Amino acid sequence: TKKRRNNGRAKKGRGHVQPIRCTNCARCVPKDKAIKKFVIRNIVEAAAVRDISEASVFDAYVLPKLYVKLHYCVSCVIHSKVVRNRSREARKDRTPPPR
Amino acid sequence: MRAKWRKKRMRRLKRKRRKMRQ
Amino acid sequence: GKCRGLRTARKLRSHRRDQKWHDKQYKKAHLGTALKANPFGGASHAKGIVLEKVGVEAKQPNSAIRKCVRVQLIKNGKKITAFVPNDGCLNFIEENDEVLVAGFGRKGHAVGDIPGVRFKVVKVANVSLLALYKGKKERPR
Amino acid sequence: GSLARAGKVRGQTPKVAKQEKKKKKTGRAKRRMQYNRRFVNVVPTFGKKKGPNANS
Amino acid sequence: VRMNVLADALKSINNAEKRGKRQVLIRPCSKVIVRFLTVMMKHGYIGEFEIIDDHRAGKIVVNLTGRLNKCGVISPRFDVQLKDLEKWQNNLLPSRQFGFIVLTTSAGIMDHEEARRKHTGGKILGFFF
Amino acid sequence: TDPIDDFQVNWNTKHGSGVTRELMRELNGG
RNA sequence: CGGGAAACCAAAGUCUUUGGGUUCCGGGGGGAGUAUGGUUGCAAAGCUGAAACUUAAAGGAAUUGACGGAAGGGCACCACC
RNA sequence: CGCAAGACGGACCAGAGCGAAAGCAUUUGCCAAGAAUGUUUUCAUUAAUCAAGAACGAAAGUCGGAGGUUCGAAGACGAUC
RNA sequence: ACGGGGAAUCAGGGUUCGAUUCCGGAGAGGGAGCCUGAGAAACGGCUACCACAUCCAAGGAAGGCAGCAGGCGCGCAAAUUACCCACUCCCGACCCGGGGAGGUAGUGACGAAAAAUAACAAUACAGGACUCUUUCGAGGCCCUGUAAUUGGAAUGAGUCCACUUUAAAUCCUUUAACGAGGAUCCAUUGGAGGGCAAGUCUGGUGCCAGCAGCCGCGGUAAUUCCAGCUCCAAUAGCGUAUAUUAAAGUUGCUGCAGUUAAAAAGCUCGUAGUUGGAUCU
Repeated sequence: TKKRRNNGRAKKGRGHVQPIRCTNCARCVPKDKAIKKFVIRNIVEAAAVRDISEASVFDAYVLPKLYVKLHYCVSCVIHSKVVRNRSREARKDRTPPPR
Repeated sequence: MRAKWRKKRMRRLKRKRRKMRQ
Repeated sequence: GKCRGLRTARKLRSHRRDQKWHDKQYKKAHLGTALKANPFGGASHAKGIVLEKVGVEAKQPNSAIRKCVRVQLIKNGKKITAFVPNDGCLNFIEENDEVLVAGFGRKGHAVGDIPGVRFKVVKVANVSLLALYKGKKERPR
Repeated sequence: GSLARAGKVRGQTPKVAKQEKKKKKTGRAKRRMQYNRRFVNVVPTFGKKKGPNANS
Repeated sequence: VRMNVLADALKSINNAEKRGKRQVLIRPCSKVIVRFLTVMMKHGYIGEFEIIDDHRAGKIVVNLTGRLNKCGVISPRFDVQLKDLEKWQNNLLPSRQFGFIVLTTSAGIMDHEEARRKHTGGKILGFFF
Repeated sequence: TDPIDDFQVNWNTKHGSGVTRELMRELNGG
């Protein structure tokens, strides 16, 4: 029985999608099927922000951020709890989490 | 048995059989 | 879909004739291989000589010992195991005598819990097993 | 696969003779008896649909 | 490709009647389509229709009285003899009280009752009830 | 012997088939 | 609308109210894509492709429960800390 | 700080596009092709599906010749079991 | 696989069968070659060879039942070594002779038709039937029947007579004489859990023996086995094994299906095939 209408991937109107490697296990997962997270995180953690700011040579330095694109296989994305299993009805909800 | 492995075993059987038959 | 044309009779006929060979009964009854493998050779009954008495164990869900006889047919010399139907009827059969054996009722298929047996004894020594069972006739001397 | 036991139960069953009874009618008379018992006799049926061989 | 324009016309009429519409646009038109529609309309099933004349192949707008249950084509157009007509009516018609098989005969396109009146067999075009 | 009670009790036993027949007799001409 | 066993499908609809045209193709489960013959290939193998025999089911969708070294939220000194 | 090799073409990259499918992503140039759209152009049934035949056809695999970074069947070790 | 006429269900469509009495063909153990004749490659004609096979005094001679009967053999599987040309026809030199063609027959359940095994009481009963006045009470008005107390009437199965029948005859038909009261002049075959009609009554057996087409029954309270009784299905007929048809819309032309149950070729060209737009009074 068909679990998903899109077969768990985002491929329409094409035959082949180039694979990528899961950031955790290095599994070969198609780019459309893979679960992608774009993490924009401060290089300095919030606990260390004040201590780094005081030791700054320049006043008003605004610390840089980290830009890392994360690719996940289904197994590692489920294990890491980035995605969870949902009900048959809530599976269809494509809206990203409001956070 | 997994169907792929059943096919592999059958193919090895056929390889031996064609080895013995000349 | 199927073809619907005034000149499609040959296509329909040939397709039906080719697809009939994918019918189990049709292939069995028209290939002729099941006929040569049939010990009776298309006959309803056959006469054989009792080689020995054998008891075959019933299939797993129920337990019993089925009183059969291994017979050799006279027409072709083939070896046959035939069920002796009623109780005590194995005592009416002696080794090395003629028996009339029929099918078991499923056209070459095993019947009931008896494994690999598709023949049954009808007459022994030219007197029916039912007459011997009911006492209407005695075994000839 | 021992054949020693064969007809054991038909051998050890007590032999009971058939009782002598009045002969039953045949042909049209048997059918007439059936018809009278099943459609002319209404007394046994009060509407509970009992079988002809109900011994309980 | 589009073969048997009569099949398309009858399928469009049937689909529009199922949807409960009052008018259906049929294209392309043809002489056989007009004759079939006329046979339908003489029996009160379909009502008036208008043939739009574009200079290549007409279109027909057919008013739809809600009286029609099914109109169908028979493909291929089997040649039907007057002795095989009853079998066709049993196969195709809901009852012997209503429903018509439209044949095309050398006496023209008409229903099976008229074809038996004129003592003509022909080729089966379709049916309507 | 209540035909309905027999059906409710042992419809799922060795006698379920015969008990069903006796139930159908009590209800209608079955 | 409609159809399906349902899951579901604007097609998998316009189907017992059954015919637009046409190709391929299935006939309970195994034996078995096996044996054999032919044919292609250097080879690996590819294509076409049985039968004897065996079996009362195999299977599809879904429903409740049970279970999960599956997730979420709670609880208990017959649990732990 | 450079130098040299092969491999690949991230982010942009999308339920986006193209191709008959397999498949296709760095710039630029050349070569031939293509769908759709527009058309008050031309031909005027030239069409649809297709036994036989034919072209293409992931990966792995085979035979030659280069190359051989990375990964890596086989294999060699090291590991809680 | 001799062909056809034709035969086995009726929804419509079909699927099977047709050795078999009518028509056509072929053959006479297998081949081959011939004579005669209008007509034969004839075999109840001939000549060879091949395979079998008969008598022999061992020199030789004679064979052809897939004609009627009968044997053996093969087998699951099939009849009497009978009577007759009276009928139907055929043949001849023929009104006259002949015909195992054909017709007629003591044990043919292939199959088909008709059709016995019984029809009518006082009686107690479980009853009921037109306003029943009473649960203690007219019930041959209408019907059913536990019946060790009844009664007459009817008749053919059978045995015999008369020779009707027929070519001498049997048979049906006909008439007579006997022929029915457990009318002993005695109906069987398969079933009783379901499918599927009809007992979780009794005894025995104790996963044994066996039953059971299928599901299942049997492991000491078996609705299923072995039996007794009772019950029901068809009935002089029932059961079983096979082939076959319908059921099978599970071969689908009518009329199936191909996402996940079995299934659309990896893809695209392409010849044959199939199908093909409007338009003429």
